[PDB]
Amino acid sequence: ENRAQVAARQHNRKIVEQYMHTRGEARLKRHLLFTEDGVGGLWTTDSGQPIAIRGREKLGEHAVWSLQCFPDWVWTDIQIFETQDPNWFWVECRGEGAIVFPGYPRGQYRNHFLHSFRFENGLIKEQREFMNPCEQFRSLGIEVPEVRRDGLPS
Amino acid sequence: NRAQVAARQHNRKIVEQYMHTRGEARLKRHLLFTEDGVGGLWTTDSGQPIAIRGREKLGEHAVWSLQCFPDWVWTDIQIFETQDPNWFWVECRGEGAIVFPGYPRGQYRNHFLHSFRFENGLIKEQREFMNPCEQFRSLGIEVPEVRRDGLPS
Ligand SMILES: CC(C)c1cccc(C(=O)c2c(-c3ccc(O)cc3)sc3cc(O)ccc23)c1
Repeated sequence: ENRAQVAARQHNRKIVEQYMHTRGEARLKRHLLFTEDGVGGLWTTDSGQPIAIRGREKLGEHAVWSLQCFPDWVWTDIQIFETQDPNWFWVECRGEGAIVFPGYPRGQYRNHFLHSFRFENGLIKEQREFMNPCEQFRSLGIEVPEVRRDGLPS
Repeated sequence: NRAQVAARQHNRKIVEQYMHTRGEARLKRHLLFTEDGVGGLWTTDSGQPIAIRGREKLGEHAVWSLQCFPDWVWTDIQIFETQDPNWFWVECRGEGAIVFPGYPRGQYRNHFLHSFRFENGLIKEQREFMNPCEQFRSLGIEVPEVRRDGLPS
């Protein structure tokens, strides 16, 4: 039981590393790090509902859009956290690059990310991205809501 | 290695204590921190953390916290140990009334990630990450809609 958990964690960590270092045209094949039914996407959206991309096929299709709209994206300051679950990892990192959304001026997008990676039989079953949507608003020139702080201790 | 398994199990108990601190006990949650410990919210409208530095300042802030989030509870608490015996992550939900100065009383629910870093068996740094748009909604603040034209479905 202990030897099986150690084996899984060691392999899964390599996948997380590979995912976090996937850039450029290699992003078009990042979906191959997922199970056939694997899920990825963005869990912190302005609507409050995740943008959940379900299945390898849809993940591969999403990658075309991702490379179009974030053409030079890099993850930086990557800190990988193993957990007591050999099939569950967290990653804290930064991300930055151009944001190219039709209808908006080209922007420079920087954000602070937490990634959740859950594994099944050596591949990613569920990837979830958590960031601050306000920094994406900023990158697109969208006015950011403000919480008035006058009444708050400072 | 012995210090490590022991530090981790000790710190896990602190994380459990923190996440289950409710009601008037929130007035003493700051005692779980180092004297110079930091706690705060890392996901805000400014893009910068709003942090409270110092155990005693954290205790003073608890008064405001109990006023503005009077019935707050963390639920669906998932505690993650890591390879660093002094670093924990928690995934959870949180909800309760929100009574924010200058805004109508509301109900606030969010999804949270907490980071806990330990020093000498007390919390040196607590950081919470959530989606600020859900807090905006709870306060009646309009949230803009990002158009992702062509996003595959
Ligand atoms: C002070 C930090 C640690 C904190 C703790 C709990 C809730 C909040 C919070 O809810 C927000 C603000 C705030 C600032 C100073 C205070 O003394 C009390 C609260 S300002 C703000 C702006 C946002 O966009 C989202 C949340 C908050 C902060």
